[PDB]
Amino acid sequence: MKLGAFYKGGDLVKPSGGKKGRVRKTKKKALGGGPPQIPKLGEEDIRYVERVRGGNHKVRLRQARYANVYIPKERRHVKAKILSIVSSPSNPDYARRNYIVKGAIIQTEVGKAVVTSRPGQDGVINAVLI
Amino acid sequence: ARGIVLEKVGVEARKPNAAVRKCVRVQLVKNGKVVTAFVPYDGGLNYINEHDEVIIERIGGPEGKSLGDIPGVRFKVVKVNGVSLWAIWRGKKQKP
Amino acid sequence: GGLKKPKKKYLAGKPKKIWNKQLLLEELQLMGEYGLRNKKELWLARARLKWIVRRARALLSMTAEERAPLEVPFKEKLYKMGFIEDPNVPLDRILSLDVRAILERRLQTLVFRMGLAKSIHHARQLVVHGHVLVAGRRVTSPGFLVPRELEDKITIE
Amino acid sequence: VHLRKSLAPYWWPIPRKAGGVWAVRPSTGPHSLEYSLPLAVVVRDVLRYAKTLREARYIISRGYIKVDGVVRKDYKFPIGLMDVVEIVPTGEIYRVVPDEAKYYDLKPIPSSEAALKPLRVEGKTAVSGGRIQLHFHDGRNLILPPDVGRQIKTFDTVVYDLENKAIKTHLPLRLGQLAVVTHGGNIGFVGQFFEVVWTLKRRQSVVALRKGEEVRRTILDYIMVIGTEAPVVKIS
RNA sequence: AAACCGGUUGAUCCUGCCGGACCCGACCGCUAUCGGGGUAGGGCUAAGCCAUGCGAGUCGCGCGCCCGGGGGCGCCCGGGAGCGGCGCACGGCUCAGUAACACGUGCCUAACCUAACCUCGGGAGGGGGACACCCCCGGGAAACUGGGGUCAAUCCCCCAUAGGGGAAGGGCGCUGGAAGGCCCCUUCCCCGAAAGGGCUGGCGGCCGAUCCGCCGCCAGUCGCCCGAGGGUGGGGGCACGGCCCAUCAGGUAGUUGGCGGGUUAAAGGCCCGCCAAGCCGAAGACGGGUAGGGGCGGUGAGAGCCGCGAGCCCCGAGAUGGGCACUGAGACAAGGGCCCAGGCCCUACGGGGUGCAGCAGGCGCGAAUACUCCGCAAUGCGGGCAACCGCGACGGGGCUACCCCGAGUGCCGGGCGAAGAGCCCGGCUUUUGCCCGGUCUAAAAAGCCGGGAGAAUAAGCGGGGGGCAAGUCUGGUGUCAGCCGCCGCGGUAAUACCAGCUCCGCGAGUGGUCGGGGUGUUUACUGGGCUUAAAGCGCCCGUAGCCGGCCCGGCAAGUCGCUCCUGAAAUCCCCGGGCUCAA
Ligand SMILES: [Mg+2]
Ligand SMILES: [Mg+2]
Ligand SMILES: [Mg+2]
Ligand SMILES: [Mg+2]
Ligand SMILES: [Mg+2]
Ligand SMILES: [Mg+2]
Ligand SMILES: [Mg+2]
Ligand SMILES: [Mg+2]
Ligand SMILES: [Mg+2]
Ligand SMILES: [Mg+2]
Ligand SMILES: [Mg+2]
Ligand SMILES: [Mg+2]
Ligand SMILES: [Mg+2]
Ligand SMILES: [Mg+2]
Ligand SMILES: [Mg+2]
Ligand SMILES: [Mg+2]
Ligand SMILES: [Mg+2]
Ligand SMILES: [Mg+2]
Ligand SMILES: [Mg+2]
Ligand SMILES: [Mg+2]
Ligand SMILES: [Mg+2]
Ligand SMILES: [Mg+2]
Ligand SMILES: [Mg+2]
Ligand SMILES: [Mg+2]
Ligand SMILES: [Mg+2]
Ligand SMILES: [Mg+2]
Ligand SMILES: [Mg+2]
Ligand SMILES: [Mg+2]
Ligand SMILES: [Mg+2]
Ligand SMILES: [Mg+2]
Ligand SMILES: [Mg+2]
Ligand SMILES: [Mg+2]
Repeated sequence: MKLGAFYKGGDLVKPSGGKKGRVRKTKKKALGGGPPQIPKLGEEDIRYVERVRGGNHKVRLRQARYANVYIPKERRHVKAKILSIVSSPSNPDYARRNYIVKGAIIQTEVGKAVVTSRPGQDGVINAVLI
Repeated sequence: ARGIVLEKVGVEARKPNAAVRKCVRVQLVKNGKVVTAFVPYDGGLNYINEHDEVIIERIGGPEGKSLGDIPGVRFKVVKVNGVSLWAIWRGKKQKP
Repeated sequence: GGLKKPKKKYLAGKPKKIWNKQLLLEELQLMGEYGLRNKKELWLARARLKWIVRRARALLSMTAEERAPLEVPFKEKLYKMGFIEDPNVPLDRILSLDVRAILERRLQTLVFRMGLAKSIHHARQLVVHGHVLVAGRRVTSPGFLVPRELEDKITIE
Repeated sequence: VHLRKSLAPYWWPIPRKAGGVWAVRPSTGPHSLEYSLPLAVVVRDVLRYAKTLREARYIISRGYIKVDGVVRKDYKFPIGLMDVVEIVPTGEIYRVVPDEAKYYDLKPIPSSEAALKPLRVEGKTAVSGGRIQLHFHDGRNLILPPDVGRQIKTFDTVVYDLENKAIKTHLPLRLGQLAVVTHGGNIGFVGQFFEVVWTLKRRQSVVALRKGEEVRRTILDYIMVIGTEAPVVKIS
């Protein structure tokens, strides 16, 4: 979304560590961001198409069950099932709360897989077998 | 600026000159400061009364300070109750 | 932040010390000779003269190559106005011009010098009241600077 | 959207002080805003057929004016370089050609020439099916097969048939061709492309045209080849 | 005109300050006839409070219904309440915040989005639904709003296909300075179009006056959807440039950077998890003060100084203070929403509305200020196929000593008067003022042409001792009253005060106080001074900085020459032309 609660605009701090005044009192809607929308490991896949800036659309995986796991050693794509998240190297809190992010390790039925997609931005979990 | 006249005062001219230049004490509306304002013109003081609204204006002189023989006066009266003291003195207008 | 507004054009002719007795005498002489309304008219004429003289000075200060495409048209325009009588004089002679040459080009002055009026003030009254025709049209401004080609086309009603 | 008269382009043939505070804003069409003139401005200030914006809009709305083979009923339609303007009830045909004095002028052209437009190629893209889309100087596009698209390079010129939607001829950018300056300062000059300094950015290369002994310089972006020693279409 | 004048002495040469004379801006006093040109007017004062009115609509060629007139073919014309599309994020105001990528100049986005419009290529098949107006009932003080019934769509939704996105592998090929991009091939996952709708004409068929339609085809035309590019607007980044203070020297701890992620349309400590100690500073950090930036403006011969850097144009920010969102291509939205604060208005006490920094207008403040007027005719914009409609934008007048321009307040001869003013006499003219017509004007007003009587309707402000032009003329007062920017007068014989007469300067203006420039070579680059006039630190070491020997070779950074892309317009200088010249 474009939310003032998740403003991505500039700081008020200079590189010298000092403060600077606010050139603009209000927060631009163009500079607003949104909350995290990474999927939670669940019992069925739930997808939600959201309207974004300029009328485009973004598919959000609000809950993820299946992963498109690719085996390069077989050159094959299999739609596997996620038993669990083994680790989230970006932040362990994601794996602890059972959230799937890019670079996360997931134990699917084919084995361990690295998530090669942005599940909060792409709406699907493309994974590569390890 | 504007002011309200409080008392009529007379300052003594500087040493070589002998005279009692007649001024008033004026309290400015915007600040409340009380300052001595010279009332020019022969008989000009008689057109001034206590509690009369006056227009206070710089006396001239070098660098905005006091004038020739008047010690420590920086202002003078230009208007009395909305009518110019010059016009009142010349008879072109009557003080309201 | 500045907004441009028009300025007085007679400032270049107006002197900075008015209280000189010699300057007052010469200005009074010129004013009475040509029947001018006030000192502003004389100072406007002097401003015109100052423009002409400073243009001459500037063209003199420019190099020969730069001066070449401007020297002849400048003298031609002065001759056509009537301020200079010989359009082929040297440029430095233009520096010695006089305000009386500009004052002669006034419509009131020309009406008096053509013998159409009993006096210069009567010529001014004629131009004001509209009895002076310039090539068929009434020119009612006594301060109009008549050119050489239009000088002979002045009539009375 | 509004166009303040101060922000109107400087080459436009309109007074800068005497008039209203507004100018007719071109309606985002097939040219650049600063290198095009609206159709109402062409009708009122360039041809003097209409005395007001109301009369110009009436004339345009009737469909009397044709631009590049298509009737234009919008009074804000942009008109730009090399466009063919055709008046229907009178039969007069102009080309918007570069001009030394007015920077862009409507010069009458023959009826046989009215169906051709010399368009400078501005770029190429690869599109679906493996085809090549040529993008021209006025935003027009042409999709062609890859083999014909391979040999046409940027900054070339093509004489294009408006009525057939085809490339009548291709004029490649070579030294010694006749070129016209379509932009800045040295505008309208026609001469022989005889000298180039190839900068690292190809668009900013220094080009020199010659007309006998008349040598002018511009950048490569600002010239358009209009053929060899004789221009293909009447530009002057 | 590249200017000096008065003042410190018994007198003299200096220094040096203060005053005079000029221009501009603000306010103010006395006075004021006309016309033209111009983007003048609560800015310099509270972003202080507001009664009242107006200030964004348009489309029947998207849609159904109702009403009235007309007519027979398949409807014609007009109106109404609406749904629906597009617009209202442009335009108008103001100057609190801001010393900042705000602004200006020069470049980027290969890190991005964009309705409307343009072009090229392709597509438009099947099906379904609801809500207004309306009818029957209301409720409520009002605001607003409930239930049932019922007709539609270019309204809303599903299905199919096209298309799209993510991950991975490969490639001749494209663009481009350079591919993390485009195209092609391969695999999986995921998302997922459209209005053939309106009109016109033609054809055919179904149907009925209880209808005036529905359907199939064709052509024209305005439209709809996908892909690519452009256009326009917007988001973001970069280098450099433009204030004061050291009686402000250390500041910073998400602070500086890296790595991995989230979010975004998109890069980024934008945000998050871990890791390191980094980053700024005397070439002035940090702190404080002041201020919207620019084009530009005033002044001076110029260098320069100043901001009147108010009005006009461009960018920025804001809409009582502070926050947060909906819709939408675009807002966190001045005449839309929600909350806290702080006010206020209506009420039937249960509720509702509201903040003029929109155009008029009122209160307040202050030294200081315009009509609650007229029109969409010009300039443009939104809507519409169009015709047209709307617009306190804009245009027009009003008021106001806003700036510039051109004129009048008579001319001629004679007399008295002084050669002056003035009066009288004889003649002339009618700008101007007054009345009428045409033209002009959206209409008016004014302007211009023409007609009528008529000298007839029209001059003030400051000053006269020197500076500094103008009285040792007259009366009054008598160091009192008063003058006086400076020097200085007045204490009985005043050229200086109060009056008369008279003269002087400028003149529809002329004066007072302020601020800027000149003055001023008293800020000194051009271009000052430091023995004694103000001014060499008590002396020395040395960091940054500034300044630096000779010759030869290379470079070409400064420098110089030419050229190109630029530095918006207006403004400024020159030239030509058009307003009666002028402005
Ligand atoms: Mg003194
Ligand atoms: Mg002495
Ligand atoms: Mg205000
Ligand atoms: Mg239509
Ligand atoms: Mg209706
Ligand atoms: Mg705006
Ligand atoms: Mg639709
Ligand atoms: Mg693609
Ligand atoms: Mg679908
Ligand atoms: Mg349908
Ligand atoms: Mg990222
Ligand atoms: Mg930060
Ligand atoms: Mg000087
Ligand atoms: Mg204004
Ligand atoms: Mg607020
Ligand atoms: Mg709001
Ligand atoms: Mg308010
Ligand atoms: Mg108002
Ligand atoms: Mg109109
Ligand atoms: Mg005048
Ligand atoms: Mg006599
Ligand atoms: Mg009239
Ligand atoms: Mg007098
Ligand atoms: Mg006297
Ligand atoms: Mg004298
Ligand atoms: Mg005196
Ligand atoms: Mg000195
Ligand atoms: Mg000493
Ligand atoms: Mg010593
Ligand atoms: Mg010491
Ligand atoms: Mg000592
Ligand atoms: Mg060099």
